[PDB]
Amino acid sequence: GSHMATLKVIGVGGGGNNAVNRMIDHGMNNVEFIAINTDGAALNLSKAESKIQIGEKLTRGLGAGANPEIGKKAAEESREQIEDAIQGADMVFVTSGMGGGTGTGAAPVVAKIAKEMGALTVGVVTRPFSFEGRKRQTQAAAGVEAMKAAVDTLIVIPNDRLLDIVDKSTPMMEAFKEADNVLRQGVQGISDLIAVSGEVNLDFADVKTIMSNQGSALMGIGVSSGENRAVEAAKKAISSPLLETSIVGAQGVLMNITGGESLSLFEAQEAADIVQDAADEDVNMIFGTVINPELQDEIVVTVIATGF
Ligand SMILES: Nc1nc2c(ncn2[C@@H]2O[C@H](COP(=O)(O)OP(=O)(O)O)[C@@H](O)[C@H]2O)c(=O)[nH]1
Ligand SMILES: [K+]
Repeated sequence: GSHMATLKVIGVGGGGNNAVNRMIDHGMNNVEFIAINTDGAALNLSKAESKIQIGEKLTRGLGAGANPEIGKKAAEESREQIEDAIQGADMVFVTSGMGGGTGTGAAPVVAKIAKEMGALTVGVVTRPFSFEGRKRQTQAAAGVEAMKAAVDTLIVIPNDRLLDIVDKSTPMMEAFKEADNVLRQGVQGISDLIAVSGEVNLDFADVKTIMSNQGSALMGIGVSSGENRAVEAAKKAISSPLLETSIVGAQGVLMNITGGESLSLFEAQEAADIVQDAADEDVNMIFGTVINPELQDEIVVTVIATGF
């Protein structure tokens, strides 16, 4: 009868595994985590239930030393181990920091395997800070292009955008958590969509329609209360300052609105218009509604945007 979607989040390389570690700390049920690295010492500290050391013959348990070809060969030589860990997933999020050796080279191989295994495959990757220099940025760009060829949808977070949301004292780790929220809240928004039946119900097949073989994507969530809550939640959903791909130009959108018994038709249209006017395109919308009576004055808008 009913379908149960298996979501897996895969961290590849140092930055991706720290995202996984921090997401596990935050708490994420129903999602399964996989940690993939050449660096055996970092893998030893991973909180992920499923750990895969790749490239031990190539690196002797060290990182890739910024050589993406070593990350790529390490992933290819552990293909069977990667397939075994993914097998059964309906959706896979591959998160990695681009510009080093393991993420840049291995993350596109992991994404390709996930897609070959039948999983809807989303990449969420960072680009390096400009202060890391041009060779790092150029390697990262080759990684991004390789990711884009391997995934169904790709979200790119330029680390330079973190400098737009900090003050001179913000701990680096606090900035990194802001970047993690892009992946965490996207995963959580899909999980929630999949676990609850809506009054206007969207399910994993709608996620597939909007994300499959699409390229660049935006995933966002917004929460507001009071008057203008619908407009404010929709603006929050689509307005992250950390994204390379904004909502502008979107041609397909999956939008789900969750609220209490007070959720009004009028405000549902307001939220939908905010998104479609922001896109500045004729948006093919997949619209859903959930009534959670536990919510009183709160409204949550979830947006997945593709078709750029
Ligand atoms: N936002 C963020 N970026 C990171 C993090 N760790 C590393 N990076 C970035 O990701 C790039 C690659 O670093 P790393 O993942 O350790 O390299 P690799 O393990 O050899 O692939 C760096 O050049 C940084 O720009 C992190 O925790 N958060
Ligand atoms: K549903």
